Amino acid sequence: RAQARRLHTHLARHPHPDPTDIAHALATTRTPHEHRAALVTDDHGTRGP
Amino acid sequence: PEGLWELVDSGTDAIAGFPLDRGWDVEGMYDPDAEAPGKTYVKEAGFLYDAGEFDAGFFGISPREAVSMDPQQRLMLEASWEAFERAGLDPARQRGT
Amino acid sequence: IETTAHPVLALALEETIEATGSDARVTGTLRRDHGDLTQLHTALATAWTHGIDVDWTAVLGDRRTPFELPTYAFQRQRYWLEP
Amino acid sequence: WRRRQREQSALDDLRYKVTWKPTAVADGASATGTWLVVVPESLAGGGWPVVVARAVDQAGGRPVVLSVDAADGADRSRLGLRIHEALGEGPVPDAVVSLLALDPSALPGLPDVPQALASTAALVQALLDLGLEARLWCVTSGAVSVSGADGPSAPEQAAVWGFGRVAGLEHPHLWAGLVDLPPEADERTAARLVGVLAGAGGEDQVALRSSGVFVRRLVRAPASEVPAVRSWKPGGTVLVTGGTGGLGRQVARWLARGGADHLLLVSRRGVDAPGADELVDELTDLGARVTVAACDVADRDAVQRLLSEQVPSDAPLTAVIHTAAVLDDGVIDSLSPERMEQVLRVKVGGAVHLYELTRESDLSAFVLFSSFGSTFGLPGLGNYAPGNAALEALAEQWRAEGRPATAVGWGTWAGTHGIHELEPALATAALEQALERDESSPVIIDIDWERFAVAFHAKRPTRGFELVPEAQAALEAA
Ligand SMILES: Nc1ncnc2c1ncn2[C@@H]1O[C@H](COP(=O)(O)OP(=O)(O)O)[C@@H](O)[C@H]1OP(=O)(O)O
Repeated sequence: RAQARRLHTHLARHPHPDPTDIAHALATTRTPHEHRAALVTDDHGTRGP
Repeated sequence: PEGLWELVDSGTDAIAGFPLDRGWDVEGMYDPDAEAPGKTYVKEAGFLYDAGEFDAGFFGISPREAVSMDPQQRLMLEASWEAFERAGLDPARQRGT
Repeated sequence: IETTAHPVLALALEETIEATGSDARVTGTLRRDHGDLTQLHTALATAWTHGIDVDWTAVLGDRRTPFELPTYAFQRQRYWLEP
Repeated sequence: WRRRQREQSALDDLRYKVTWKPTAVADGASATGTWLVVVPESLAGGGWPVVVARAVDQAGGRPVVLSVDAADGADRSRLGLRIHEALGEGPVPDAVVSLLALDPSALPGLPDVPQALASTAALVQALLDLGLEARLWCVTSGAVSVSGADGPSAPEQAAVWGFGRVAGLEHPHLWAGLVDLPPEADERTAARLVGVLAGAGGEDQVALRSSGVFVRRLVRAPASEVPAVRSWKPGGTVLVTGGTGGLGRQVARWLARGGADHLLLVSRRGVDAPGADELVDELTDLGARVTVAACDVADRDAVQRLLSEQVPSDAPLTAVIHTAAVLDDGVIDSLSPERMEQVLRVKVGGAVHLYELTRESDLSAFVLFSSFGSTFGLPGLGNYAPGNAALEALAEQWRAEGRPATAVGWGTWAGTHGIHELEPALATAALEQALERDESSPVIIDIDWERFAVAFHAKRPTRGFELVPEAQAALEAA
């Protein structure tokens, strides 16, 4: 939950970042830990909520 | 690094009072004169008040080991993990490198 | 993993699993009226969430702009020796 | 020697001091839901209000700016109607932010009350009337002094802080905490303010400064190792307000037992008080030249004329004691600005008038008797805590001005659950030690932590008694 909140705050202060770049950075450049979650949606209006 | 940039750019002074949770007798170790054992004339200095804070469970360190662990080692572990994460490198995948 | 266009044996597999005391997990690929790339990526994400080492390099390409992300959210606790 | 050692150890066992522990800046969280910000109309859109509104706007919440007139801030019913109409037809508030304490003005018609305390009381009891479940945070400016670098704390915001302290116990859910701010508005300070305001809890009494963030906490302060300087030998006239009362009588006889020249007692009744004749009899038997008075202390003309005529010419006033105050018990649900006017008349007005009429004659000391309720806070001490809280701020103001002021905090005199009584001789000796150690704001209470700590924690979870090892031991025991 802390990771999700931190990512939300970080993305809030960013001028429309590319969602695919964020997806690649999260998938490749981060360790996969035990408790996992995912967000899959085709429009950049539901990802924030 | 962004926090450091915010601090220096705003011209904020980080000097503050001594820590009180470290067992220091801060009330009884201040006198004005410059020559006395066990006493100092400085009220304030930079400090990490969360120096003892450490995520022991993340690195597989038990609480009893962490209590008997130098704060320098804990801070260096956390800072190294953060630095590797900020470099675009997965710290777990650096194993054996 | 059910490789169908719609799960049909998910109920039976779940019933067998819960009636055995095993922590197995069941997933499907597509569903009725949902067969675009969005549903495929949803299935892949669910499989990864359950702990399958999905190769995201194929899905998301080989290399993109190095977007910067916040570090891990450490849940720190105080450890200090008393005097 | 054995008696002296034992009593000195017991005396130092009951010594304490309030201070401000620095702490790590909280990471903060997102401001969920809608937040109701209430601001004075006098401030309008100036410094702190616009910046805190912007900070909560970027925090994820939606600000609701609600300017309030100074007159409107007094009445609870009118203020509650203002809240209802401003917030009406919308979501209920997740939290409430009160900038009302930032107005440095007195209530018209009740000149001996500050607008800040009345406005805060009106806001909290109006929120009680509306039945809202929101958590209330009140912000102050220049209310406390974390260290010597700060300027002296002002009286009215200190009274607000004491009011909040007492309110936090009887209404744990409604009242959340207090957050002092520096004199000058800044975006970084506002960001840290919204960060701490969204925290889970525990950091009730905190203060923000350019140096950082601090949390108010209480520590032990034994005076065994501190050298004695300027031993208490009052030579001239000693003015004691409310000498005919209990604490005043005890202080008067303590003055009589050594270093007594002329005990100028002042009381509303004076001779008519129940036992004045006996008290003056023993005081004269101990060689004290007693001279009681029958006049209210709040009246400036009365005390001015009393100083002019009742002071012997052969004994200028050096020591002054203020321990006179009407005990108007009341609950937060039944407070009104007239009651605060009656309570805050005697203490604050008398202290200010005594200070003002002085400055033409040197003073050895100027003692003030604040209560434990100012420091800890107790349920039911709503009408009584704020004046005691303002006494420390007044003493700090005068100490910065360069006068020998003291704001000694007191417990329960032998003449509650957990707090034990204080003996006359032991309390007087502790007061002597405090004066001859030059304590700007000592705290002289005795308590059994094994019961008091668990009782206070049950009343409200807090991290005030963290640096006392006995408190931690009691907390872990339960
Ligand atoms: N404004 C004032 N001017 C003079 N005396 C005052 C006063 N306000 C309170 N007192 C005195 O201070 C006394 C308070 O001491 P007390 O022993 O009566 O109760 P306690 O010590 O709890 O405050 C009051 O009883 C009152 O006695 P008089 O009314 O006979 O003076």
